Amino acid sequence: AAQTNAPWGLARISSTSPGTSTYYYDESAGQGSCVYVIDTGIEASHPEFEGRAQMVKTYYYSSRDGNGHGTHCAGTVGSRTYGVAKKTQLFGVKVLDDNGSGQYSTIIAGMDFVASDKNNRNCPKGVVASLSLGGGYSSSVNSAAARLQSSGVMVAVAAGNNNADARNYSPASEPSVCTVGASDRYDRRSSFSNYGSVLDIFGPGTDILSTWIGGSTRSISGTSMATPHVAGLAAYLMTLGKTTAASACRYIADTANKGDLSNIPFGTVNLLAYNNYQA
Ligand SMILES: [Ca+2]
Ligand SMILES: [Ca+2]
Repeated sequence: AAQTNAPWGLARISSTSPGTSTYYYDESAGQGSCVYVIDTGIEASHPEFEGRAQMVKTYYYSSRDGNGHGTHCAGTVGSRTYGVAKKTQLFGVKVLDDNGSGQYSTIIAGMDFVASDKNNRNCPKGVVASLSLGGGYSSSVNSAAARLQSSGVMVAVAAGNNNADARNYSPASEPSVCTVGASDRYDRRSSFSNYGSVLDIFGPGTDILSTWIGGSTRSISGTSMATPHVAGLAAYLMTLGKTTAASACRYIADTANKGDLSNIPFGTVNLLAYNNYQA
């Protein structure tokens, strides 16, 4: 399949080179996989989700995404137009309030929730969780992310937007999950992207167009935008049977475009998520 005039990030994950415009992907498109978007919620009614999104848990008064961030991330995972894995099932877990903030205890609880809830869902091709969030280092947040991964969920987390080593942020610094840096359309590390030895992979994160609340769309930037590209890619690859939740991060790294990025500090991987699609 080919989506013409796709958002640059989708084009980039299906090309060995920057600057293309078509997103090439196998039509299976993540069908049969599930992605939990642990964030400010998902506006599931957005037409771009085609009924494939639903809220499954909120830690606040409402499950509505009153912010937009979670809806944006969800759209990069799995919306029709903006999504990597266009046929995946999306499940929203609202751990962040409508200002985009959440206490660590709530974020942990939301991770534990996913680890259990997945057992109640039909996800024959496997389960991914996308965590476009983080704060300062917390062993308890890291341990929650590790548990979620151990439970059989492909966990992708944002590296953070501090232009610093991700070792000082969580859950970015948890080794066992897939920690995602951000790049821009010119294959530079995004100016805000964290870096460091704990990064596993980069994905497109600067000026990413996706869904927004009120049935709208907008372009925003962050490691939060790179993370759902990787989460979506994992779902896509899992549907194709090329990898499993436990191994998807390493598979993505092994099959990534290598050395294409600039302003990568020594010691940080130079790997950009790539679907290796061949018609
Ligand atoms: Ca290249
Ligand atoms: Ca890792």
